[PDB]
Amino acid sequence: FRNNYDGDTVTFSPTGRLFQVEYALEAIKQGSVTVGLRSNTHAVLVALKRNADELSSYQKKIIKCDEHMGLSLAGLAPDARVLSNYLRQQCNYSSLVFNRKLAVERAGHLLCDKAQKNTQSYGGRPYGVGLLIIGYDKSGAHLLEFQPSGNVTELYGTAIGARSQGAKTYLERTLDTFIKIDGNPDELIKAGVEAISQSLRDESLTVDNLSIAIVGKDTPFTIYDGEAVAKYI
Amino acid sequence: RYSFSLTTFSPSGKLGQIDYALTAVKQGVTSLGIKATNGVVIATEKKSSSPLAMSETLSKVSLLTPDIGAVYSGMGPDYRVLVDKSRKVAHTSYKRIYGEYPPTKLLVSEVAKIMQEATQSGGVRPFGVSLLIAGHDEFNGFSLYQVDPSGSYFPWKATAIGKGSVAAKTFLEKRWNDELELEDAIHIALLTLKESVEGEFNGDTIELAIIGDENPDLLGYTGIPTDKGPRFRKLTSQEINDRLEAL
Amino acid sequence: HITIFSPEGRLYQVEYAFKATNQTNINSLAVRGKDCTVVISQKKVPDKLLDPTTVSYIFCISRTIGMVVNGPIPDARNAALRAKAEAAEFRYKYGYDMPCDVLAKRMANLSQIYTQRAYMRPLGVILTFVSVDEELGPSIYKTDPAGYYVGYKATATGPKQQEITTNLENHFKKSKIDHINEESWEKVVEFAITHMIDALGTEFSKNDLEVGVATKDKFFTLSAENIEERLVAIAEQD
Amino acid sequence: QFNPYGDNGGTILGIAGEDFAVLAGDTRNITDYSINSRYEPKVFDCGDNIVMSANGFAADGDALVKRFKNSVKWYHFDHNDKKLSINSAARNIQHLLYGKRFFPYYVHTII
Amino acid sequence: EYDRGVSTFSPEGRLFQVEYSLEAIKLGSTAIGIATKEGVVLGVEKRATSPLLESDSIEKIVEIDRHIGCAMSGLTADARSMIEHARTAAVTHNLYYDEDINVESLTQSVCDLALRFGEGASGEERLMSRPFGVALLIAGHDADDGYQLFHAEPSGTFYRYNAKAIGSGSEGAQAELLNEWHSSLTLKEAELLVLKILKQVMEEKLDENNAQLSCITKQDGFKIYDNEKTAELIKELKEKEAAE
Amino acid sequence: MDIILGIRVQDSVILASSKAVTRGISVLKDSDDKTRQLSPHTLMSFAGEAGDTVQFAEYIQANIQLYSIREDYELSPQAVSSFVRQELAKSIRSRRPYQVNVLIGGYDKKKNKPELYQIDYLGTKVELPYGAHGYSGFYTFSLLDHHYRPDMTTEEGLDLLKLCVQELEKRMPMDFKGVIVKIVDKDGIRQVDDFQAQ
Amino acid sequence: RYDSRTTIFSPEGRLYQVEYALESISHAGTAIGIMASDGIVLAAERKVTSTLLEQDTSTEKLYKLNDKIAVAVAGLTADAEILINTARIHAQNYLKTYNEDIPVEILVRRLSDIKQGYTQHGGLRPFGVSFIYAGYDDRYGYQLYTSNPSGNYTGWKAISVGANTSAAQTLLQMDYKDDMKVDDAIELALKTLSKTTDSSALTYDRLEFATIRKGANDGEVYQKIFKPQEIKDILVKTGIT
Amino acid sequence: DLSNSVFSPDGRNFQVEYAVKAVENGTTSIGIKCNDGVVFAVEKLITSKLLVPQKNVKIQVVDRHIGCVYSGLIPDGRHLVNRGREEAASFKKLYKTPIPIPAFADRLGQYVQAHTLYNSVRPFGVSTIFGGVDKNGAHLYMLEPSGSYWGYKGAATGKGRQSAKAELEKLVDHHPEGLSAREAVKQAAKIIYLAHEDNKEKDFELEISWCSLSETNGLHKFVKGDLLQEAIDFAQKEIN
Amino acid sequence: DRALSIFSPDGHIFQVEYALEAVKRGTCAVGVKGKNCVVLGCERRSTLKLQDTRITPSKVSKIDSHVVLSFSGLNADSRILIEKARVEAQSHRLTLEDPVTVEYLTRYVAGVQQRYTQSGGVRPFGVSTLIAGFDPRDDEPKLYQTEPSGIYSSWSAQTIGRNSKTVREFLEKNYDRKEPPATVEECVKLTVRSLLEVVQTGAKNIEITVVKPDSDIVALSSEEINQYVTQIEQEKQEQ
Ligand SMILES: [Mg+2]
Ligand SMILES: [Mg+2]
Repeated sequence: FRNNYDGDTVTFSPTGRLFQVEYALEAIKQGSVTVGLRSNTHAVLVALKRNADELSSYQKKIIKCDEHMGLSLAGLAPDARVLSNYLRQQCNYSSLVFNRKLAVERAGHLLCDKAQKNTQSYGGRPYGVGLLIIGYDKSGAHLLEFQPSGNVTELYGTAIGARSQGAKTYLERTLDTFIKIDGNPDELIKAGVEAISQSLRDESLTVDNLSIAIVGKDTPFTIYDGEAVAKYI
Repeated sequence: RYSFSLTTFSPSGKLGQIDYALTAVKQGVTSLGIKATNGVVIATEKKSSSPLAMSETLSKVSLLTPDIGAVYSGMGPDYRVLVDKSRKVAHTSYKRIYGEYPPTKLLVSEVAKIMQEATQSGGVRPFGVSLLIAGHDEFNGFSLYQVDPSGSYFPWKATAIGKGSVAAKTFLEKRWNDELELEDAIHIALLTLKESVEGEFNGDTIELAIIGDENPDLLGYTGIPTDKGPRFRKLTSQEINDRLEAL
Repeated sequence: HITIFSPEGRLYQVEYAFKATNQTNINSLAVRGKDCTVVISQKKVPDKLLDPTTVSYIFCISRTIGMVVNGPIPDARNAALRAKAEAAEFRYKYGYDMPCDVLAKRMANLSQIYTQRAYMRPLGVILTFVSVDEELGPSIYKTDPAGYYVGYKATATGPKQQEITTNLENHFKKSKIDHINEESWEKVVEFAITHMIDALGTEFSKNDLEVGVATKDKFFTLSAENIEERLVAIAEQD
Repeated sequence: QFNPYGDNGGTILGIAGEDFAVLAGDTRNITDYSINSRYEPKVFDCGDNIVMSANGFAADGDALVKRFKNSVKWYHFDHNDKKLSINSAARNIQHLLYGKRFFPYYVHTII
Repeated sequence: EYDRGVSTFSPEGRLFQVEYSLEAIKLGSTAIGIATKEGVVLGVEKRATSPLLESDSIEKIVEIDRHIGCAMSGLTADARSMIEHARTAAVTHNLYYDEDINVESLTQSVCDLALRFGEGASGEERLMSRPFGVALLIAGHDADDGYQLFHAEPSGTFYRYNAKAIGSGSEGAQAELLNEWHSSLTLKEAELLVLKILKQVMEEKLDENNAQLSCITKQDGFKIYDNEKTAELIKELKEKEAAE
Repeated sequence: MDIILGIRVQDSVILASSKAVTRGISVLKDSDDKTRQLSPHTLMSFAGEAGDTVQFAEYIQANIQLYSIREDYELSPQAVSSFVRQELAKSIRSRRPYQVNVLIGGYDKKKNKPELYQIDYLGTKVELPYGAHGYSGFYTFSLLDHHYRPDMTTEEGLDLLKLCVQELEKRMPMDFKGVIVKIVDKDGIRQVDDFQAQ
Repeated sequence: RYDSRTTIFSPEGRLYQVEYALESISHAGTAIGIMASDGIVLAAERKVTSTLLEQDTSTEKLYKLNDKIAVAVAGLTADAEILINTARIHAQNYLKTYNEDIPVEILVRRLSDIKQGYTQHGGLRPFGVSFIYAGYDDRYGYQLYTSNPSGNYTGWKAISVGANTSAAQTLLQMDYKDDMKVDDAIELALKTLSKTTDSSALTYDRLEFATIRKGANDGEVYQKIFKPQEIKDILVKTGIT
Repeated sequence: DLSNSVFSPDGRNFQVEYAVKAVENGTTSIGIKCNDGVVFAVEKLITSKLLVPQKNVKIQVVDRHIGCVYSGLIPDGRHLVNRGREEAASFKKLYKTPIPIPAFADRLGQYVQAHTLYNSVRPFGVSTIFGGVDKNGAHLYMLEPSGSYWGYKGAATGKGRQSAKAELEKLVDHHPEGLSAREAVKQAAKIIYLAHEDNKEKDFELEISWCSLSETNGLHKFVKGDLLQEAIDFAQKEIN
Repeated sequence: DRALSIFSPDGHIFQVEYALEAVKRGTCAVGVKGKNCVVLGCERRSTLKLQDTRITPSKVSKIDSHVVLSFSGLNADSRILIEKARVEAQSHRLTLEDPVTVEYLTRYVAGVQQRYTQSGGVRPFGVSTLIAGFDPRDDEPKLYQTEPSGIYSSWSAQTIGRNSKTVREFLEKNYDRKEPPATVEECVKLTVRSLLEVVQTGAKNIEITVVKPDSDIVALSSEEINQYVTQIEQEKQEQ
């Protein structure tokens, strides 16, 4: 009937849990779906732009941070923009000062240590949004899974969002294949596209619903909007 | 329970916490003081936790200025630190501006000004101590003063605060006239203090001092006319018990 | 509950604070020599995986002042530090090394301030400072979390306070002086261990204990080995 | 005392052709009566089909360009890679430059 | 009712305080926006307490720049704030780049303003406790995406629209609009359109006093239709109904 | 420096103040009033540093008018000049002093008598029968010491002053372009605009 | 919305927090001030009694605020002293600036404005004092002003505050001729004051007084806080043993 | 019992217990002080086949001579490391000589300390193991949420601490003279495997690091490569 | 859900609402304009009258030579606003020469009333207000009302305070929207009778202050106001 241990981000449950942070992950599960998958020549983000009404635009979920880096998001736009924004600076600091392009492992570090603060101090609340990051440094391709709980994990591919399961599995299986798709972009994508269409229920994806992003060995981070993705349907 | 706990007005007008502070007062040790035409006396019981503590290292009647000393009843610690700042304010806000030391009245008020701060402000509990400050100064003569945690203060002829006040205040009330010399008082003090004890009544177990007269000895220097000596006199364990003779 | 007066002016957080000091579970006793001072504390090492070097409830604050604390190790290391630096800052700002009795004042002062202004929860530890200053010699002053200190001719902190106490008290009504008659520390040390063993209905090996000695300006912690040899000393003579 | 400024020679040039534009400027670099490098570029592309160059005191110069090339980048981030009309760039520079009014950039710059 | 305190998360991961603020905008009088490849229209229901208030006093539609207009809905005090930040955000940009700000880029700034409120701050100071009790109908024209229309929501998010309506009878119109709107709508068409859905889901007899109407074009910029134009336009409206 | 005069008479005060404005070489305006009425019966002429001058005056003016509607009661010449001096006193030890000298003429209604206060930029005040800041005194002070009488009519004063002027013209190097004259009395302020045709 | 906090507003636009304090007054000694066409009177009855308390080389009810202005307290002792202090300061800044005596109206106002200040912000409670201001300035002559903790001030012909000031109040409404020379007032003072007492009878010791007066022989204003003696005496003059 | 600052009727801070409670709940970490230098190991838990191996490192170096690992709340751990990183590097700039492990702990203990003093902050949710060398030998300690830490001959926390505990117990007696630098690693390799048998249905990846004047050369190096493999196999045989 | 800096389910800030409940508790004010004037009427809570007539306060307050205002609600508050307004009135004139626009003024005032409804740890001004005057070098009468929340509004004639609802009604069917009261004399005549509803006899409870252009201003005397009560009761009896 009752539960007092869920007041602020600051209080521990008798067992050692933070319900507030647990809830933020729930709003993460509420937002639209999105996918990421890597190999050795490129990285790909594919997302399902969801619109409000029928007379309105679809709210985008991809963002660039440098020629070589980006991410997708599942959740609250505001929260996301902030995080991605902070991220943008971090790369710039490196480039100007040291003139070196920011390594992804490290990019996750900072986004951990950042979102971390909100779990330890009173007053605030935690970030309501998850992100799949992609990039191409000197250790080739990389892909990250980030949670508001400050946990960033390095993967081979994944999905987040509502009904994110079906893709996570499609991926889990078709792995052995795509990790080997090097030199071919359109292939990684079609692959990614299939992994996602493997999660729809309302209906199929159109030119307006779809959005893709890529980055690689000679492919600075670029995004494909609407009629430009036309082919991949 | 009520609208007590916190710094805000109870339905009538009674300010909350303050009264519970004046509780740690009433519960505290018994202490008194008498203003007496050519001297003033302040004293308090020295109820020892245990005989393993050499209580000889903790003043209850303490020196504020070579003309003013004071005493308490309530939360030991509050008095210890309250004093030190109190001494400073008597400097920074007076002696360093004027060259000399401050009259009773003002130093008290200055202490009260501090007693005040602790109230008008959330995030800070007031002091659990009432002070009996006794002193003198060339223009107002001898003075007696009480200071509650509520900041406020009054000018007395003599009085007590603590466990045995209801009683003592009555005993004192009987034994007072306006011509009494100091030794009369000193004597009279003990006899009030008499009842108010549960433990012993020897020297080392009674803390008392008084404001009397210049001690040209105590200075350490000689050659300056106007600089003659402190009036504050903390009677030591010896001088006391001897006065136990004439009861 | 919280830090502001009860209905009988006794704000319990300060009271509660006390049980926790005790709660650690160790017994600390202290007595004066004639040209030295000493403190006894137990050294119960449970976990067979630790290292007795790293254990202790007594630390070297100054060149001549030591400190023992019956209380929880985290909170102690704190008090340890601040105090350790107050003296450091003192000698600098004033020309002469800070005495026992004084440190204990800013120390109690400090714990009072906290308590009244609410800038943090009080530390749940009782600090027992020792040394010998050339103004009052063998000095011993103690401080509690309710911000308050005083003097002891010889004291004790622990789950079993009054026992260790009463003994000394009785030994004092007879020896009649306010300290321990004797020239050598080794000898005094012997004396205390003695008065403690007798006081616990318990015996200690050469590691089950912890003791310190304050000399003529050269405070040092008693180590594992030298410690045993006093048990040798006080075995036959008993 | 310390003299925070210096001159590294150089000469640049800009002509506005009918439907083109040139920004030329030599590659020498100097100090007193000495040489520093036979080859050292002072003219740059900053993207968005816009060339820049700042001659006078190298350090203040290249810092401005750097500080600018970044301010271009950031313009795209906040306005969806909208191209910077040259006219715009200049109004922007004015500010950058004026930022350090009471400790200027010891340079004549051209775009 | 536990779970209603600003930065608090519902166990389904939701923020009601926010959601209620939306419920504020409801109480506002109705506002409607229509985007046509010809120009953009902004029309609002006025609703006046007494006949002694001077209609023009209600600034439900306001100019943000020669190229950008706006209509608000809900809390009037809060409006004035957003309107002022916006007005400033615009000019500032022009001072820095000698050009005009992209409608959305502007809109962005405004939403950037909204969600910038803390509760003691877990890092960033945000002096302003709760969210805004108002939404916006930003409607302008930059030369990159031509005519544009936007919806400003207190949540710090927004959407682009062809036609949208906020205020009291939100759905009453949104439904209507949902099936009245089509690209090749001319401007004259659009006016008589807004003017119809208002009257319908409006409250009283429609007339220039209870309805302010405006529009903005590449040509002249944001212009707030005086009472004449509006008055007659009512006629071209209430006349065609008679027939069909 | 410029010209600032003032003379207290019977039941009024008179303020003279040159009209020209100079920028190193050329002379811009030459019909410039260095005046600023503080309240219905108080008035202040001034001369000083180019910017410092006109700013300070208005600022002082502001405060007064404020006080005067807030209270609804008018402030006395005496007290006014006290405050001005206050402000300059601080000004002088400020990170940047307003370099400005002034004359303050007013009619104290309670005493039903006219008061005149001279005050330099250092914050130096004094009630006087007449005065002049800067070099202006040297050339005139004598004639005033000579002919001045406390009882003089308003007209008597003008003549005197008029004479002081004729002198300033005759022996002063600078061309001050004439003077604007003004009178403060139980009736308030009016301008002797006629001093062009006179 | 009930009691607590000053920043709270009850469903009917009431600030309870205030209304309590604004009433807390009904606990202090009865203070009275009266106007006459030649002088102002401040009368006050002491409280906190016992038999071991001095009051001669002190007071705590009648405080001299300016050589031309005086006030009668009735609230929290601790509070009063704070305002009394800053009230004195400000009065002096007026002097130091305009080199003139500060007008009563003005002074009262500024104080009422601080009391009001504490009436609207979180983290502080309103002052629980009430003052009878009495003074003179050549702008509007003699003036009797009053103010509560609500931060409102008032011009009065003759007023009272504190205890039984409803009873005491009405007694005044009877006898009061606008011109009523001072002595009739000083007299009236006691008449009004006696009638409203829990003491067996009115004893000098437990009583405080002062008056303000000015003229042609003084040319300026003189005020007197009455010393222990003068009182013990005028009391007899009004026929009291 | 609900706020961080407060005390219980008989002196107890509950928030810290729960802190502890969460420390246990997480993965298991260990460390061992040997001949000269130390050896650490943790338990990365492969939850899926989509995790790049040899990747998400849970162990971190400090300066260039201090190994370090923990378990409980991962971001809390990371955070704490940073502070430790400043303190170190600041000290270093100041005294020149690389920071003494003995004091280091306190610097951290003192920081973990604070988060038990105010209510506005949250207790540190991790137990931390670490060590390194210097002039007077190698050391190894273990810091808890309470801020209380000490020196151990080897440490352990997270899920199954007893497994490794009784396991660490043995070593003491048979090698009461410090275990071989080399054998230390391979032994640690085993002690982990044994303690993992809770997440048994779920595979995992073991990570190891160490310090030694002889092996690492005063430094802290990541046990990866060849020695790394055999150290596993070594464990794999005894794994029966 | 009342301790506002938070929202009701239906999106209310009940505190801000309640505050208005105090303006009703207070006295009453009413303003009217013509094509040359703007009159401000108010009542007088003549309740405990044993106080000097002379210096004790009166609702209407001049903010600048050409502008004035009135209120209803907490006197305690009101004063502080008036002061801060008067100050801004000059700060403008100083930094801009040009004297203030009545619209601007109000916006400033409303900005303050508005400031006291955002930061937690402050409470709203229990004061609603009428502000009237004529812009610099302008002959168009301006009337505005501001209230506690922060909203400002221009009215042809409006009323606030207790029983405003009533007189409002009255006004509604008297004030001709098409043409405003021409002459000043009668513009007053109007306002006066509009207050006679709540007054309860006696020009001893009715304050009138009149404002014309070119910074003219002028409060009314008792008999003047009486000669109206007179010339109105007369036509009432004539009906
Ligand atoms: Mg452009
Ligand atoms: Mg706390």
